[PDB]
Amino acid sequence: HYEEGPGKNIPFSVENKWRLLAMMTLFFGSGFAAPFFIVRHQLLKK
Amino acid sequence: ASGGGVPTDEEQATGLEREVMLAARKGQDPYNILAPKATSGTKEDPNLVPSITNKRIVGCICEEDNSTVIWFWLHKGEAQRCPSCGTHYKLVPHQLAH
Amino acid sequence: FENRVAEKQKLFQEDNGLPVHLKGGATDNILYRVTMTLCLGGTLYSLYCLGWASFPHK
Amino acid sequence: MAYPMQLGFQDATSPIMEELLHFHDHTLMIVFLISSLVLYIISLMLTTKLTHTSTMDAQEVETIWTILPAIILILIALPSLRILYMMDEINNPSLTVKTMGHQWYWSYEYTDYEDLSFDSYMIPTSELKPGELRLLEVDNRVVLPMEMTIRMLVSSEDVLHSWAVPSLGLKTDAIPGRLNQTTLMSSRPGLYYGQCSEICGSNHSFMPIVLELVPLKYFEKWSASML
Amino acid sequence: ASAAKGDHGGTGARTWRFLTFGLALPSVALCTLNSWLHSGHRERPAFIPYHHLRIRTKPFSWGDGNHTFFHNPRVNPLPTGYEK
Amino acid sequence: ITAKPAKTPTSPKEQAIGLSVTFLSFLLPAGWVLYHLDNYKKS
Amino acid sequence: MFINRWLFSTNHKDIGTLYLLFGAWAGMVGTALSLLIRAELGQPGTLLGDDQIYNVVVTAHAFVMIFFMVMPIMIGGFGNWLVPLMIGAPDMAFPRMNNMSFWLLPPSFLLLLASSMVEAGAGTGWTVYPPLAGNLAHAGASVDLTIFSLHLAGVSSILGAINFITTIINMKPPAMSQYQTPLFVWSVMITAVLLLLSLPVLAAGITMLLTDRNLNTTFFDPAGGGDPILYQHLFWFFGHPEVYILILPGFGMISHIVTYYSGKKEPFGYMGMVWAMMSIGFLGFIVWAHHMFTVGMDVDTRAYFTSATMIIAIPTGVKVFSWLATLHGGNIKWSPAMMWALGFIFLFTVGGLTGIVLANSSLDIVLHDTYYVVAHFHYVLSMGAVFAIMGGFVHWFPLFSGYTLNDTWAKIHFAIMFVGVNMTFFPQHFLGLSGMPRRYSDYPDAYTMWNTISSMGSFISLTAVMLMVFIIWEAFASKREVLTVDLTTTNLEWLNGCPPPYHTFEEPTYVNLK
Amino acid sequence: KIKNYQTAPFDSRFPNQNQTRNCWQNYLDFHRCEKAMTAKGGDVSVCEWYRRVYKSLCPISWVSTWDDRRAEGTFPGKI
Amino acid sequence: HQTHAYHMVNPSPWPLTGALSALLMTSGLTMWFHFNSMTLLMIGLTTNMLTMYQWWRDVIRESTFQGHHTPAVQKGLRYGMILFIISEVLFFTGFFWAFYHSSLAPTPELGGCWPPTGIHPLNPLEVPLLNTSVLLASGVSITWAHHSLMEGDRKHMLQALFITITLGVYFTLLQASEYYEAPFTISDGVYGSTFFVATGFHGLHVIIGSTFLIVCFFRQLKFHFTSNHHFGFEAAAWYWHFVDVVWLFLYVSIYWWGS
Ligand SMILES: CCCCCCCCCCCCCCCCCC(=O)OCC(COC(=O)CCCCCCCCCCCCCCCCC)OC(=O)CCCCCCCCCCCCCCCCC
Ligand SMILES: CCCCCCCCCCCCCCCCCC(=O)OCC(COC(=O)CCCCCCCCCCCCCCCCC)OC(=O)CCCCCCCCCCCCCCCCC
Ligand code: HEA
Ligand code: HEA
Ligand SMILES: CCCCC/C=C\C/C=C\C/C=C\C/C=C\CCCC(=O)O[C@H](COC(=O)CCCCCCCCCCCCCCCCC)COP(=O)(O)OCCN
Ligand SMILES: CCCCC/C=C\C/C=C\C/C=C\C/C=C\CCCC(=O)O[C@H](COC(=O)CCCCCCCCCCCCCCCCC)COP(=O)(O)OCCN
Ligand SMILES: CCCCC/C=C/C/C=C\CCCCCCCC(=O)O[C@H](COC(=O)CCCCCCCCCCCCCCC)COP(=O)(O)OCC[N+](C)(C)C
Ligand SMILES: CCCCCC/C=C\CCCCCCCCCC(=O)O[C@H](COC(=O)CCCCCCCCCCCCCCC)COP(=O)(O)OC[C@@H](O)CO
Ligand SMILES: CCCCCC/C=C\CCCCCCCCCC(=O)O[C@H](COC(=O)CCCCCCCCCCCCCCC)COP(=O)(O)OC[C@@H](O)CO
Ligand SMILES: CCCCCC/C=C\CCCCCCCCCC(=O)O[C@H](COC(=O)CCCCCCCCCCCCCCC)COP(=O)(O)OC[C@@H](O)CO
Ligand SMILES: CCCCCCCCCCOC1OC(CO)[C@@H](O[C@H]2OC(CO)[C@@H](O)[C@H](O)[C@@H]2O)[C@@H](O)[C@H]1O
Ligand SMILES: C[C@H](CCC(=O)O)[C@H]1CC[C@H]2[C@@H]3[C@H](O)C[C@@H]4C[C@H](O)CC[C@]4(C)[C@H]3C[C@H](O)[C@]12C
Ligand code: CUA
Ligand SMILES: [Cu+2]
Ligand SMILES: [Mg+2]
Ligand code: NA
Ligand SMILES: [Zn+2]
Repeated sequence: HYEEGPGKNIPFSVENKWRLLAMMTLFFGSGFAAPFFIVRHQLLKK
Repeated sequence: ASGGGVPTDEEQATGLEREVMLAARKGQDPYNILAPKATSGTKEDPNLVPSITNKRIVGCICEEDNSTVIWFWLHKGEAQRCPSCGTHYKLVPHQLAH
Repeated sequence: FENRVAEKQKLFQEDNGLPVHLKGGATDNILYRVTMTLCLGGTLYSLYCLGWASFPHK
Repeated sequence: MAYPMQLGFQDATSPIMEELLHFHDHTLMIVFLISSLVLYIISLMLTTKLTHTSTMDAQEVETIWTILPAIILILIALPSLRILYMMDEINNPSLTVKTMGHQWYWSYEYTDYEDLSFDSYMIPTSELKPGELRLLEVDNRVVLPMEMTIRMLVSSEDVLHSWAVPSLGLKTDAIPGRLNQTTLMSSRPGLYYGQCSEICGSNHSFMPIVLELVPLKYFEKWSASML
Repeated sequence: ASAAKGDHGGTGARTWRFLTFGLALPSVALCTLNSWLHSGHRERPAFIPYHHLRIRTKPFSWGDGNHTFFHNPRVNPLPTGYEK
Repeated sequence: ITAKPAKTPTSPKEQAIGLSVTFLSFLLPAGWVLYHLDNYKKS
Repeated sequence: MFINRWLFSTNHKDIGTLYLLFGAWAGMVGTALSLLIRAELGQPGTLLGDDQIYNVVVTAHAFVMIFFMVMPIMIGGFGNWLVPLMIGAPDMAFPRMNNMSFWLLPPSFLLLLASSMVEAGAGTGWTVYPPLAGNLAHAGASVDLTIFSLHLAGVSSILGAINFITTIINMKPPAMSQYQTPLFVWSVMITAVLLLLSLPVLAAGITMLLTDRNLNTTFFDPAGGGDPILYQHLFWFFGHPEVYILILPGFGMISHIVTYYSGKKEPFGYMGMVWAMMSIGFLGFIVWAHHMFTVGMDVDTRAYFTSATMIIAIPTGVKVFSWLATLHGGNIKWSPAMMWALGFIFLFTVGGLTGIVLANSSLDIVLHDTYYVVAHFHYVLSMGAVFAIMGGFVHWFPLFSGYTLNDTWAKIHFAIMFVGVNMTFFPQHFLGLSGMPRRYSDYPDAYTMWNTISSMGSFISLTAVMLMVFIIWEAFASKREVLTVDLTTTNLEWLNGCPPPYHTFEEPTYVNLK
Repeated sequence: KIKNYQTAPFDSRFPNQNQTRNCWQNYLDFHRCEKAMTAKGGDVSVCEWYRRVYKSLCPISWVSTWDDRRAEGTFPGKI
Repeated sequence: HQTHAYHMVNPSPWPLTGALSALLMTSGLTMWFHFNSMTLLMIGLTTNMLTMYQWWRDVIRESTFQGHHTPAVQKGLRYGMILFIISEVLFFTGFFWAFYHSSLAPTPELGGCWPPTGIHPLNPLEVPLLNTSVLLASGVSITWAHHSLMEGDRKHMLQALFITITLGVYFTLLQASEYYEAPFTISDGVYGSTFFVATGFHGLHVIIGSTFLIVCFFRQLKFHFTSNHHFGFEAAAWYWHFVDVVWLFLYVSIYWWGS
């Protein structure tokens, strides 16, 4: 069966807080950055 | 105008469907399909709560029509009382599948 | 025709730990792999198309 | 037009717009009262160490907080509907002017007697004359006679647009294939501004409306000269 | 309503088969008779290039982009009129 | 609610690092695009 | 094992978790788009120098916040996690179909991002009105990709609604009547009913737009005898129920939070709360044309929609006053969640009241398509929904994860956000009354002050969002495991521990019929 | 004669905001009258009122498009 | 071990393959409508058929073969199907609204009349009437099929179900012929728009309904259904009645009143 309990019922690991910081940073950061880059994409097409 | 060839539940039901069907025939409710009827809930006449383990969550509707349900774990051992109305409940553990 | 439901019930209730989508046998595995390959490949192809359509061809 | 740091509505240019100002004052009072009362009660419930956590009976206070709101709604609805129907009253205009929305300008047609029509484009910021308003000035204004009931017919020749003049309390969507009617009546002479009020693409922010209200005599000579 | 028949003392398989063969299918047979009688190709009307018809705001994603999906040369004219 | 002490405490120094990294992950990319806006507009 | 668990899930908790993750990510996308909006309006002139891009940004912002952030979080996240637990059910009725409701969202989101990448994007407004959205004014794939994104999100929500309604109706303990289920469960069921009835109408309407754009139909094209106003009717017939769909689960969570932190065993006037939500749901289907007061409607029709719309204030008032009556006499626990709930009550009331101002067609002629409308919905919808989501998130985070947040940091986050949203939106009332149109990339000079302040407030909220991410990180980084939770006798979802095991209620609860 | 027209008066048959039919009706009436008059041998000046009303209400592009269609034989209305 | 009667489903790949096939079909339609290619669409349609096949195959395995459909599970499936049908009714409602909006206030472009100038409607007394008797009749035969199953009569269940399906196929063939014979097209203004899109979606539903009945036919041949447990057949029948009622409204509205 699957692991259960705190830190085990999630699709990401919280074993190391710094690797976690990196993960959360890429996750939330990629979401927040996308519109800026889409605008940039549209400005550079013409 | 008429004939047969269609199986019946008695001949073809299987798995859990068959279990519920055969148990219902003996008047039993191992899969909790029915709402149990309350006893007087006194110390001498507590509500008997079946369980296959040593604790079961009980939900007490203190008075008829109450919209608030009082929930608590009932453990094996001495009868416990509803935190709200004090009616008694006692766990009666194990079995189900022979 | 004859009723072979009981045979199928035995096959699908066999204690082999297989999930229902694979419990029928080797064919289930093939069909699943075909399905998932077409889905994943088609998705990669769609991303490719998006990349292509994202830019002007004047 | 709006001025710097404006809080409320533009001053009323027509009697209907004045009517709306008084109705908004009435409604806003109610909005202030109810929101302040709610804030107050939140603070009242949160500022005492006294408690009562047992079951509380509801079918009594629910009457009050059901009947009161109902009365307040009728107190808002009455003057609201009076104005709605008042706007709708038959008024019989002295003039009919049509306006067609286009992808990025308005055209006007005064075809009661002569076949007068022209385009009205926003004056680019680079071409504004000293003292003129950025994004609001047009090359050709909608000259109209003051103190007269005018029928405005609105439509479009492409996408949706919306013809608006806040000071007069007007906003009528410009829909292709449809001819929407509204009546205009200015109590004073002057210049009255509005802006396209339905997203129509790239230059939705740049196709304003400017009405120039003058005495009938000047309106007639202007029509003549515009043929 | 109640129809004009009767039974109702017990609606079972026999009753529904009776309705299938005694009412339903005979109705289908009659309508099939009436239809495959009133058919016969109607003389197609003169072509008039009305602007509210034969709409083309974007070519169709098939054929030459000017023919509807179930185009029938006999009765469906193109924006320029009937075909050869 | 009651809970037990942190199994892996995050000191003030560690929190300053997490907070800074977090703020930077949002601000840098957006800042970069916005800074180069004129470079995109006409190019 | 990872793929089996996270890609092939049939578990309500794991699926609710995927939804919360998806919604949080979408919230980041939606926030960035909103900052781009406010940056363009931060000072007079043009920033992007491309108004079609600005329009595409406004459009995407709305779709993302509504379809990818709010609905997924409230219904897919909190709904999947809490509904089965609150009724003692082993899972949802259709646990496998439930997984597809989730998996349809990433593709739907990809289609939305694709529409903004190809051609010049769909700069239509989230209402997607033709002819602007037609194949002449918006030629190319963009609008078609937007329509398809909505189709996928629509199927996801319709199947989800069927699942929730069936689960809530069919899977309660034998002895529990519908009048013994918690208010959140009621809020989700009513929301599901609105979704079931309204989304198919939107699907019909956008399918008609799709055929007008690609199959030469003319449902909304006057040249073929069509009517652009028909689309508006079909859209708003779905649109108004949708705004209530966005707030109902919020009302549900607010009822639990307020009851919980008031130290109460139950909300004041339970049946009145049930009645209020049902009435709001019902009335929400007969008021749609208040979004069309300037299209040229008959005066009697306008008088009817003005009246019907106002009536919704009565049932809504019963809820507001009941929340206050729940606080009355309570042993108030000033937790971060309670703060979000109190902020909700006040901010929602403000927005609701400006909605009542707008209900009056006479005034709406002047306020329609101006910033007064934008101010109205950012209070009821933006603050209302976001404050309910934050309150529920901080309140149930320990249940979902098994860890506690730092209460001080969470109170700081609330404070910043409260200042930010009010500085951003309150000035917009002034801009609206004075005539500034919505959907504008620039404005006449007189409007400069309020737009400047509004854009500054938008940065304050950005600071709150970044802090929120850090706070979540800190919780997961410190690992303070939960021990005890108060009031579990009237909050069943907490009774199986934090986090509850994969399979809960394998042995159902025992509830007497008496 | 009997004229002295300023603009099209209120018409109880078209009392609402959508005036499309009012314009259309008066355009049809003018051309139906004009046809009957030029046909049976009479004066088009009796059709004047309709001409004035439709001219006042109808967008130039509509009148123009309808005129073009009557000429082409594609006018969908009955005249 | 569980002591409730509900079904905990094994982790399944179908929800994902189904979602991806949705992406492929929508992407596919876009590629077809704009970048003149049917490659994505073809893959999408294929994975969609494969997903439905395997997903419903498994539901049969879980019920007929494993016995997971206890009365509580079957009760939920009943609610699920009723709710599904309700959402379909609302979908069609949008098309009827579109039809009535256009026909009740014909615009000047149509000649200010309905049907529009230049449109020559089909005679509702000809094939449209035949189609009506065909669906009404299949409603009678499927009811006979249902009673035969409940009464344990295999042969007559199969006979009645076969007749129902043949009638559904007859309707489809007749409709296809009507489509080809119609002098008006989908591009003929709002008349052709409302006609083809509404009857077109209905036709799709008739095909889906026929397919569902065919699935039941084969499951019956294989003895899956018992005289008392046969939800798949019941769902097929409810769906079939829905399709029948939608036709009656289309016939009355579009074909008869709209002519
Ligand atoms: C897009 C994803 C970014 C990629 C970054 C990941 C890098 C992996 C390297 C890889 C390095 C391997 C490390 C192994 C283990 C840990 C990392 C993990 O396994 O990797 C992946 C895991 C974990 O996710 C993470 O990685 C970190 C996330 C941390 C989240 C903290 C959330 C706190 C809030 C609380 C939420 C509720 C839970 C609380 C309660 C607790 C639960 C009960 O995700 C998932 O498998 C499921 C998530 C699915 C969907 C979410 C949003 C997607 C939107 C897509 C639409 C796109 C449209 C086109 C858009 C195209 C873009 C232009
Ligand atoms: C940041 C914005 C700065 C604005 C400064 C104004 C400049 C004054 C020049 C000083 C110049 C004075 C001379 C001007 C007179 C012209 C009168 C008129 O023709 O114009 C009429 C206009 C103008 O409005 C006014 O007649 C002034 C009202 C001002 C209300 C200010 C509330 C401030 C709260 C603090 C921050 C906001 C966020 C709180 C949220 C409040 C909820 C709405 O009316 C409106 O439609 C605006 C508001 C509309 C809708 C909101 C309804 C709910 C209010 C809730 C009250 C909560 C109280 C608790 C107390 C609140 C506790 C939080
Ligand atoms: C959470 C989402 C949500 C909710 C709940 C509401 C609730 C309401 N909305 Fe709002 N609304 C939107 C989201 C929402 N709205 C959106 C997104 C738009 C614009 C969409 C777009 O164009 O893009 C919009 C647009 C909008 C319009 C159109 C404006 C225009 O475009 O010109 C109107 C018209 O009447 C309106 C009215 C109302 C009313 C009367 C309520 C009522 O339900 C509010 C009732 C609540 C209260 C009144 C407060 C609590 C009550 C009391 C304390 C009791 C006492 C009160 C009284 C006696 C008055 N809304
Ligand atoms: C749910 C709906 C929602 C939300 C939250 C928001 C949030 C915001 N919106 Fe809104 N907006 C709309 C819906 C919403 N908006 C709609 C429907 C339109 C109309 C579009 C059109 O005209 O077509 C619009 C239009 C619109 C305009 C008008 C554009 C124009 O007319 O030109 C403006 C202008 O300032 C604006 C600003 C903002 C800002 C600054 C925020 C926010 O930054 C305010 C602060 C809120 C947040 C930062 C959200 C944080 C939430 C999360 C990150 C989730 C966290 C997740 C978990 C805890 C699980 N929005
Ligand atoms: C281009 C068209 C194509 C589309 C066709 C659509 C569906 C049709 C497909 C199959 C239908 C036909 C047969 C079905 C297959 C096997 C049938 C054999 C069973 C049988 O013989 O059934 C008999 C019924 O008669 C029967 O078929 C009788 C069946 C015939 C009924 C219709 C014929 C009409 C004849 C003229 C009468 C019309 C007059 C109208 C009067 C007014 C009505 C109210 C009853 O007998 P039994 O002894 O009680 O039964 C013992 C077990 N079978
Ligand atoms: C035989 C009776 C049964 C009808 C269906 C059978 C075959 C057609 C293929 C798919 C139909 C499925 C749904 C209907 C969608 C559009 C209307 C189709 C109805 C139809 O088939 O109409 C035909 C038009 O074909 C056209 O454009 C068809 C063009 C085909 C492209 C399909 C476009 C796909 C658009 C689908 C959008 C899907 C959105 C669904 C949303 C679901 C909810 C989320 C009519 O032909 P015609 O030549 O104009 O006139 C006849 C003159 N002799
Ligand atoms: C826009 C329009 C809306 C505006 C205003 C509406 C506000 C209403 C204002 C006042 C309401 C008056 C209700 C009167 C109830 C008396 C309170 C009381 O005292 O509460 C109980 C009554 O139960 C009960 O009604 C249950 C407890 C109290 C009942 C009512 C509680 C809620 C009151 C309102 C809460 C604040 C929210 C107001 C919203 C505006 C006490 O019970 P007993 O004395 O039997 O037992 C005590 C034992 N003895 C016998 C030894 C004394
Ligand atoms: C091209 C343009 C847009 C395209 C979008 C297409 C989107 C997805 C396409 C692929 C989906 C097909 C896959 C088959 C889905 C079967 C779902 C099903 O059959 O779900 C069932 C529940 O719904 C029930 O009953 C009753 C409900 C039956 C639901 C059938 C699903 C149809 C999906 C389309 C819905 C359209 C919405 C209609 C409104 C306009 C079974 O529930 P499970 O949890 O599985 O099992 C529970 C176990 O106890 C069973 O033993
Ligand atoms: C049933 C509930 C109780 C009834 C109470 C009343 C509320 C709705 C009534 C439903 C039927 C009303 C039909 C009345 C026809 C009169 C109006 C009419 O004639 O409207 C027409 C369109 O109606 C149309 O499509 C009307 C088409 C539908 C619009 C109403 C929306 C409801 C549809 C969804 C309902 C879901 C229920 C599920 C069904 C099983 C055309 O447009 P007008 O604006 O008229 O243009 C004329 C102008 O030129 C003059 O200025
Ligand atoms: C060229 C043709 C391709 C066209 C695409 C669509 C193709 C086919 C759609 C037809 C759907 C077939 C569904 C077959 C379902 C088989 C599984 C089944 O029927 O499963 C049954 C449960 O019902 C269940 O899940 C009920 C499940 C309900 C599913 C019905 C949903 C219809 C799907 C519509 C999708 C499109 C939406 C419209 C688009 C606008 C199993 O229980 P029982 O029958 O009681 O058996 C148990 C007994 O044996 C015990 O003794
Ligand atoms: C709405 C959300 C946005 C919030 C505002 C963003 C807050 C500030 C972000 C800082 O980010 C940056 O700062 C720069 C300037 O300080 C840049 O450097 C740039 O500028 C330089 C010097 O001025 C150079 O050293 C480099 O080449 C360079 O590209 C730029 O890349 C960027 O990452
Ligand atoms: C009768 C029903 C349920 C009562 C119960 O079974 O417990 C209750 C619940 C909510 C009540 C309604 C709400 O309290 C709101 C209204 C309050 C007014 O005092 C009377 C009518 C009013 C519309 C109420 C009528 C009726 O008493 C309702 C509808
Ligand atoms: Cu024209 Cu906006
Ligand atoms: Cu609304
Ligand atoms: Mg508008
Ligand atoms: Na700007
Ligand atoms: Zn009790």
